Amino acid sequence: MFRTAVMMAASLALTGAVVAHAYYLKHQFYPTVVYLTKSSPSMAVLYIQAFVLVFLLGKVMGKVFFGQLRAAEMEHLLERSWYAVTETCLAFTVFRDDFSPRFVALFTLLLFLKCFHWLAEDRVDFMERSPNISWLFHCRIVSLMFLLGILDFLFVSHAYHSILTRGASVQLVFGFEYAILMTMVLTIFIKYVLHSVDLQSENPWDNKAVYMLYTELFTGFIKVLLYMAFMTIMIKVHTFPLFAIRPMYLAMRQFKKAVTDAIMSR
Amino acid sequence: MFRTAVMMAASLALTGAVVAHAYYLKHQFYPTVVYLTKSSPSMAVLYIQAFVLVFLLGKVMGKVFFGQLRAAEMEHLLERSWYAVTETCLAFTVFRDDFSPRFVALFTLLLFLKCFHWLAEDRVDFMERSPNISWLFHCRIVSLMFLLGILDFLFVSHAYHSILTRGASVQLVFGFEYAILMTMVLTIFIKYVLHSVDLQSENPWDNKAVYMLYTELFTGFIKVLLYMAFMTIMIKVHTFPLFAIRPMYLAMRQFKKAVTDAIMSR
Amino acid sequence: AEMMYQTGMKILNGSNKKSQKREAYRYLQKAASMNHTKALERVSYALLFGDYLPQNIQAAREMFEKLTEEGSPKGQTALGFLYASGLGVNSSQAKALVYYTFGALGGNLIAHMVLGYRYWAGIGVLQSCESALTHYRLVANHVASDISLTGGSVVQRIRLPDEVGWVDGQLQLGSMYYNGIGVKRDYKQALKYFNLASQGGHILAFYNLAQMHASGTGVMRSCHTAVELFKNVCERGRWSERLMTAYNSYKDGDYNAAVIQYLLLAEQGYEVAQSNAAFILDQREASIVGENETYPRALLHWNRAASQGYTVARIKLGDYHFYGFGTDVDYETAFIHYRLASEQQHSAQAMFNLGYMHEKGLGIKQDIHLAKRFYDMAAEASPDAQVPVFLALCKLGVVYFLQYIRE
Amino acid sequence: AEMMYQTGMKILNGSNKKSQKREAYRYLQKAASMNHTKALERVSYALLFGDYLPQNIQAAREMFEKLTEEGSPKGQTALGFLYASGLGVNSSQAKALVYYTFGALGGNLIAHMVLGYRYWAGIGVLQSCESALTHYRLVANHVASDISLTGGSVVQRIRLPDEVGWVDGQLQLGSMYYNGIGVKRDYKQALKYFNLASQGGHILAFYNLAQMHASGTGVMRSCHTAVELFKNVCERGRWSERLMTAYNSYKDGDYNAAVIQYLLLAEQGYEVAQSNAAFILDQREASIVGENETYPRALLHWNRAASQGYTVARIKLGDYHFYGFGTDVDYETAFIHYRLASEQQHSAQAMFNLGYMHEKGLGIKQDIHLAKRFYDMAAEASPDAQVPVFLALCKLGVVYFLQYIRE
Amino acid sequence: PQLSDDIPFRVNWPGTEFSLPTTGVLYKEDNYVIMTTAHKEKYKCILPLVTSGDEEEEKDYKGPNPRELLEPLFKQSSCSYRIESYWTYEVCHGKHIRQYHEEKETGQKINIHEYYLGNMLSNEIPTKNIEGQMTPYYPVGMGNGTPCSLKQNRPRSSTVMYICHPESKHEILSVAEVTTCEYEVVILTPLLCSHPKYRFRASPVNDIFCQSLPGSPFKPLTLRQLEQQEEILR
Amino acid sequence: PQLSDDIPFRVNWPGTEFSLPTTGVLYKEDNYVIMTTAHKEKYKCILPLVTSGDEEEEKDYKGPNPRELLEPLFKQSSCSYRIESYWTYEVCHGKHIRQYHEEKETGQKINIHEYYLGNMLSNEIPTKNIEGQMTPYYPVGMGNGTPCSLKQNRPRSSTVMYICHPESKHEILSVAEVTTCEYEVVILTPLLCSHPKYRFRASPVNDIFCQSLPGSPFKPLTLRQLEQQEEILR
Ligand SMILES: *[C@@H]1O[C@H](CO)[C@@H](O[C@@H]2O[C@H](CO)[C@@H](O[C@H]3O[C@H](CO[C@H]4O[C@H](CO[C@H]5O[C@H](CO)[C@@H](O)[C@H](O)[C@@H]5O)[C@@H](O)[C@H](O[C@H]5O[C@H](CO)[C@@H](O)[C@H](O)[C@@H]5O)[C@@H]4O)[C@@H](O[C@H]4O[C@H](CO)[C@@H](O)[C@H](O)[C@@H]4O)[C@H](O)[C@@H]3O)[C@H](O)[C@H]2NC(C)=O)[C@H](O)[C@H]1NC(C)=O
Ligand SMILES: *[C@@H]1O[C@H](CO)[C@@H](O[C@@H]2O[C@H](CO)[C@@H](O[C@H]3O[C@H](CO[C@H]4O[C@H](CO[C@H]5O[C@H](CO)[C@@H](O)[C@H](O)[C@@H]5O)[C@@H](O)[C@H](O[C@H]5O[C@H](CO)[C@@H](O)[C@H](O)[C@@H]5O)[C@@H]4O)[C@@H](O[C@H]4O[C@H](CO)[C@@H](O)[C@H](O)[C@@H]4O)[C@H](O)[C@@H]3O)[C@H](O)[C@H]2NC(C)=O)[C@H](O)[C@H]1NC(C)=O
Ligand SMILES: *[C@@H]1O[C@H](CO)[C@@H](O)[C@H](O)[C@H]1NC(C)=O
Ligand SMILES: *[C@@H]1O[C@H](CO)[C@@H](O)[C@H](O)[C@H]1NC(C)=O
Ligand SMILES: *[C@@H]1O[C@H](CO)[C@@H](O)[C@H](O)[C@H]1NC(C)=O
Ligand SMILES: *[C@@H]1O[C@H](CO)[C@@H](O)[C@H](O)[C@H]1NC(C)=O
Repeated sequence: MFRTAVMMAASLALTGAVVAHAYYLKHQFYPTVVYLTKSSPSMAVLYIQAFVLVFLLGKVMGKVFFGQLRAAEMEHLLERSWYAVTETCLAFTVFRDDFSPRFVALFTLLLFLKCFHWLAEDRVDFMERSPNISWLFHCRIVSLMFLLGILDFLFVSHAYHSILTRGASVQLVFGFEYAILMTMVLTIFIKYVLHSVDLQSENPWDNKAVYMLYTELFTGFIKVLLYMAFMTIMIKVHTFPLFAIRPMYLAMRQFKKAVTDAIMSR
Repeated sequence: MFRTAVMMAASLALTGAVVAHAYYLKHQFYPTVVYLTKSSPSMAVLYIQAFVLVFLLGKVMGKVFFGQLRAAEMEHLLERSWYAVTETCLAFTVFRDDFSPRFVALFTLLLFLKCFHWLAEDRVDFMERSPNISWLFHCRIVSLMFLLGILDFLFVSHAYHSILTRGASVQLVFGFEYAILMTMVLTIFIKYVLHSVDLQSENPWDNKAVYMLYTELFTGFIKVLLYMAFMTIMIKVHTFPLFAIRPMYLAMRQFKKAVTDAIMSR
Repeated sequence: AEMMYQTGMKILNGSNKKSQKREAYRYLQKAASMNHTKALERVSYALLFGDYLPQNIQAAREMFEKLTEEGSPKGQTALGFLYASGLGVNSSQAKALVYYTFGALGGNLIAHMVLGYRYWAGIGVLQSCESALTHYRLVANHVASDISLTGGSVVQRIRLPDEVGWVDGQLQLGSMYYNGIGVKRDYKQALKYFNLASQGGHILAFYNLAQMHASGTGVMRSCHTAVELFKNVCERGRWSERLMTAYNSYKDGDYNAAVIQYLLLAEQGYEVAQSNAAFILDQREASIVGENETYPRALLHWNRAASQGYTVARIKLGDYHFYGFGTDVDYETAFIHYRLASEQQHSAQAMFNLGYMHEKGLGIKQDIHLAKRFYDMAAEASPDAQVPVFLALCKLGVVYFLQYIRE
Repeated sequence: AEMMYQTGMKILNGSNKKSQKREAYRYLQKAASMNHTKALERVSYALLFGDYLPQNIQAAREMFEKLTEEGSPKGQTALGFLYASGLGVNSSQAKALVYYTFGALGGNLIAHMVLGYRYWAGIGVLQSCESALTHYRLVANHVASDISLTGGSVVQRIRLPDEVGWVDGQLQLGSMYYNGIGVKRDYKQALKYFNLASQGGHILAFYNLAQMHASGTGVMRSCHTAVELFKNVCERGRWSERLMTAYNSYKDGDYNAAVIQYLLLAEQGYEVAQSNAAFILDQREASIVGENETYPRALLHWNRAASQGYTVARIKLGDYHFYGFGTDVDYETAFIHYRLASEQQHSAQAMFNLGYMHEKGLGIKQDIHLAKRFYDMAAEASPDAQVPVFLALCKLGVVYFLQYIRE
Repeated sequence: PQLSDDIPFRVNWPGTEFSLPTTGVLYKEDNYVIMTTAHKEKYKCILPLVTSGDEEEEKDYKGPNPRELLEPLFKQSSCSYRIESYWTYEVCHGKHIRQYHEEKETGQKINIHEYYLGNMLSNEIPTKNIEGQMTPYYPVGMGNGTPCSLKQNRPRSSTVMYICHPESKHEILSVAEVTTCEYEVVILTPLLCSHPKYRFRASPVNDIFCQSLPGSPFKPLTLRQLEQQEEILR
Repeated sequence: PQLSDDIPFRVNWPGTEFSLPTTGVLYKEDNYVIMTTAHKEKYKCILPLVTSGDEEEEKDYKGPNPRELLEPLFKQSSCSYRIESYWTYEVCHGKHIRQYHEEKETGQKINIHEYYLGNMLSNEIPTKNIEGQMTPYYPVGMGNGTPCSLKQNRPRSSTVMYICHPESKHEILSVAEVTTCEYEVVILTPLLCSHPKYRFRASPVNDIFCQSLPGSPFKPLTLRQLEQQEEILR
């Protein structure tokens, strides 16, 4: 906790030194904020204070939604997150959208929501093998089920009206990625539905595994269809992705590990 | 082996179809080749054929330089290569160097050499704990050592004379990455020197571990120095990298795992 | 009869619709049956031209004859075009000129441009700039007059072998400098002020320097600049719109009306309309001409398009002598047309195929190290020759290495 | 004496080196001791001006007096500048005009531009366009003669508060249209052809329309266009190079010679040299002027720079009445100069500070929903107002929400 | 230096035998300058004390009250309007203020968004800062316009501002609001410029007389050739 | 149609009583056309058979051998040179061919890269080509130039190509090489155009004769005139 407060104070000391540098140069309100916007190091430190602010909001959101990290998903976020930091960074620069401090702020909103879906997956994965789960865990995770799926429904609705009214822009890849995230909250629901009927009965159910393998087959078919339609569009309009082939190979492998295993079983 | 030949034939069929489509359009040599270079799908299929060719050359080079993959480094190659192709893609696209079919080839040459250094990493890591090793393994791996070190020395020389003569371009980052790969072949030399003086004596040596830790500290210091100079250069010239902060965190962690462990030990 | 022609011109000038234009000509076609000598010349130029009346070449030849026997300038002009192009009728250059002369005599302007162009490029007659001065003038007086009234209707120049205020006042100031408005006339310095007005693109200035180089005022009267300055004025008449009537026929799939509406302007002496009227005959899309008179007629219009300074028409005159298109195969003759597009126009391809005739010993004696120069020269001339020289130079060194092994 | 002045002008016109220019003036400064009446006027304008001789204002005042008693136009002009600017001497506008009139009488051209500018903007005298026509006319004749000889030496216009052929022949054609060269004169249509020549940027055309709007030819003679057309001709004399002598003093760290070499051109009636001569006095870098006469003198040159149409000089006249710079604090007076830069010049900042006086109830009565309009209007006017309105509108709604809770 | 660009000056040449006026601006015998022209001509040009104080202009007015001057403007019903970027203000003097803007539909319809800002069913003249200057005005305040939603359905009010201009043709300098849905209109008219307390205020001119020293005539030898030169040019 | 842009034509007006010539080009009585002008003038224009065959021009030449014409060019020592993009070829007729390029150093030195391509220490005239067409030439072939590294220190050789031009001033059309370090030079001269077998070849002109029908004059009512109209600008 000491190193966390040190990191916050060592970032806020730079922001209070950048702001006090501009206010001495341009002694008013309006030419100061304009000067921060055009200057590169002045907007850089204001970016750093923004990321520390969204870091600490994530840590307090993780603390209220999960009681304690198991230190086995703590690594598992770190590789995925890196995965996610780089491909948003590559999608931001390939599209020639130019560095704007309201679409960078949108991209870390996608990454912040993407990290919370992944944390829900690993928590519901150990909900399979947790024989001692309180009612606080059950309510606090279905709250995470609702709050996410409504949020991606809202941003899909915001994006597919943006792709019609405005035209072809970067708002297409936002709503498509949230549509994949909409399938992602869809996956963890059915997995929570089948594992809630598991705990209420003091006997194993063989059809639960059959429904779980069928459900993973389902959405995996939905996932590759979303990625394949995502391929066919941006070759036609704008330019080659050069990204999003990262989770696609995992999406075919998700389809490979589900369809072929069910074919070998059934 | 059947699927590899199937993939090669299915790529060459598309390449021959594209070449025949161009030759039917522009019935000569020169307008056919110019039409292939200007067309997007034609150059795309030629890129696919080139990638399949370099894949098969990499497979035969791995077959001739390593007897058999342990099937535990094949994964390590798969994640680290994804990392790497995405870092090279993002570095290629941020720099606004434009899509040229003689710098993409250089980038895949860099990625190919990086993959071979990682394979040398894991092979000498098992050579640390291999009690039955023939002289063929020793000779082939020291041939790999030389060839790699001479190649990065040559490319570092080429890139520093380029950065002196021409001016600030992507050859600077090419030379710096090859300098990091030079530090990598340096690490494995010292590690192979110590693990070779280990095997020739039928008794363990306590000073070998101390020398290994000191060498790791050494080269970790060299690596973080190179990454910091790399930073302090490209904030100054051109633009923020937005890449190469990946292996840097692993480079400082390489420094952390060496310096702090030696401080706790000594 | 005469009442029918008024309805057609009213709907033509009043309606730009394609159906209304064809509906207007229905009375005009019916008035042609009444032998109104003004009525046929607007439907004779549709019966054989297309994109108006349906195309029927034989249906226009016999009614052109009565236009000739009447003595119509618009019938004497076009009947010479039939025998010059061999169009529906056996080709004969001998009396092709006879019909064009009487059309030029009759007051037609097309028969003066063609007769002037034939005297200028030396086609069918002796190249005489004096005779090419006389016929090219009469057109320039009759086109600069209307352009001052119509505003100079600009038309785009479309070449199929490639794809498929501030200065207005300077003309009057330069006119006063040569003539003298309140000052003594000075022909030594009024030339530079008048010649700079033509660099802006206006073609009124193109006329005024032609007369300057004609009578010898200011600069000595040279033949080469006398008619070349005249010619670009004549290439922007009300017949300059005829590219769009021909080019729309090419895009509408009527390829046989883009080879007749282009062969007239090829006869009129263009280079946009002499490559394109040969490019269509290059790919055998035309059907009026036979399958055996398709390449020699496309050789004629590739030859005229090259001598007027076109890069592709000099490479593509090398190809027709390289493979044997319309001529017995001549590697020596094809050799020259490839280097004439190399030293003169610096066409990037034209030194690559210079290498092939150097590398493989065609036409001249083989020399391996001479061929290396022109492949290397190709990469310097263009950015697109970097690739197809590199796969040519690698093949070049393989032969040099394999020959050295056998020794 | 006279032999010393020849050596200085030879090295000045022969060597452009800074040391050689100072070495040339060593004989000129020595010749000033011999009271050669041509020698002092080239070192008077260095002793008080700088970037030549070392700057010493008190060393130039007393030897300007003997230039006045001799009756020199170059001494009568500059001694008026001393009392107009209060420079080293107590300020007095009463006889600042008296010295300028005799300099204007004496044949000096600087004393005619300033007297003309004072009659034009109504500074020190009554605004009379008739008197401003007469004095601005004499400068224009004496500068239009030299540009045709010198070729029009263009000088860049640098504002410190922002950082720190084809038409030549149209002038002679438009001159012949009004006068009549072989045609009847028509003043109704020669106006449009002559006025279009000035849009190219050449100032010879700027002269000729000024006389056109003066005598009433073509268009009725209006005062506003009579001298404004005249003024831009006069702002491009051989004194237009004097920004560079002043601007180089600012970049060389000699800030007290960029406030004297700029205050003359501020007196001469510029706007590039009236903001910059006030921006330097804004930040108190000048040292000749006292610390208590630094803001009222910078208020005077911000006031003249605003009435000549500058956006920043109308915002920065709001600031000086907003905080209380050089004036007792007036929120009502500062209010007007902020809106006058909003409706007129559409300055993006000038409606943001309109919101602050609307939101916080300064000057006028407070209204929360009126302030919302101008913050919203700020974001429409510029791309850079998107940020500092958003943090202003969020603060705006916090007060509206917190007040509603207390109710 | 303090607001010094509002003080007028004028040089005169009254000659040798001249007596400075004792009424108007004050004078002193010390603040004289000895002058010299280019052709060696000596002048002694005196200057007044730059005070121009008080308002002792003998302000008398037996004419009508300022109410009576705008009555012929009211009965003639000739009233103007002003354009803006979007809106259009039509003040009608003595009837109403009308603010409206036409919405031109695609081909057939024209829609009007109209509002009503008013309708006609003290020893010191007040002054308002007009571009920072001092102009006394006539206020005509009036209300009962259309209801305003922000003031909870209260009718709008407006004050008519009258300032005089000689070349005016009944136009508007600007329309402005001191508060929400209550607007201020300024009107140019030529009627009030005859009123001494309502006319455009001009500062008194301080006169620079200057006396001709012996050896120099009544006017300088480099002066009279110039005012005749512009007289020819006119 | 086959190479038809090389056959010259000429229309003549010999009139009513004219007999077609039996020497030159062949004629027929069937290939006549009946003509009509704009003002109704009738003409009968006969045309010849387009053969222009053989070379029966009675080729006789008792003059000097082609060797003797270039001797005055050799002794006068007036010889030219040609520029290119990089190189500069200086053929000297009767001495040498010299190829060189100056390297201008930065201020003081000029470096010369020079080479030597030669030095002066049959019933059918051969024909090369020249821009596609045809021209018989005089070849003058030499060797003993500077050694060539590609041919293992063999001296270069060069042939001098002579073709005639009336307005020539001893310039070069182009310099070309048939093989490495052996070069070909073409030279324009006016001397060989007097030689019947070496002159510039022009095809014989086929004459088109127009017989005037009765009711129409010797030349059309628009001919003569219009011709002389420009005769103004002659
Ligand atoms: C080039 O020219 C273009 C046009 O000439 C410029 O384009 C802009 O076009 C938009 C159109 O979308 C205009 O926006 C608004 O237009 C109408 C009208 O709304 C205006 O009027 C509102 C009236 O409210 C006040 O009315 C009285 C005024 O006397 C007051 O007494 C009263 O109390 C009340 O306050 C006004 O409110 C509004 O201004 C702002 O209002 C609020 C807060 O006041 C702000 O938050 C807003 O941002 C707004 O800007 C407008 O000035 C409007 O339609 C109205 O009427 C329809 C009727 O059916 C309703 O359905 C609808 O909901 C709305 O109520 C539009 O919806 C839109 O809001 C804009 O004014 C134009 N801009 C300019 C500068 O003219 C373009 O800018 C020009 N290009 C440039 C300058 O570069
Ligand atoms: C704008 O104008 C510019 C100049 O006007 C153009 O710039 C180019 O500039 C470069 C300079 O770097 C020139 O390149 C070469 O220049 C010299 C000279 O080499 C030329 O001559 C060589 C001679 O070899 C032949 O000589 C005889 C000729 O009669 C033959 O008989 C003999 O057998 C032999 O074949 C010639 O070989 C060379 O051509 C090519 O040669 C080989 C194979 O033949 C190719 O692979 C090469 O690619 C080469 O192009 C040249 O034409 C050269 O210096 C030489 O001499 C120094 C002396 O110290 C040596 O040290 C050095 O090693 C070399 O031997 C240069 O090194 C360079 O190679 C080039 O010619 C210019 N280009 C043109 C078109 O003029 C610029 O192109 C213009 N811009 C345009 C057109 O857009
Ligand atoms: C054209 O000439 C050929 C050969 O003389 C002949 O066979 C043919 O019938 C002629 N056609 C016409 C239409 O005259
Ligand atoms: C040429 O014309 C004949 C008609 O006599 C036709 O049959 C033939 O197909 C044409 N083409 C060739 C190549 O002979
Ligand atoms: C300027 O005037 C002030 C006040 O009248 C006086 O104190 C000062 O001495 C004067 N200075 C000069 C140089 O005349
Ligand atoms: C004004 O002038 C006086 C000199 O009398 C000086 O002492 C003072 O510092 C100046 N400034 C102020 C603010 O009084």
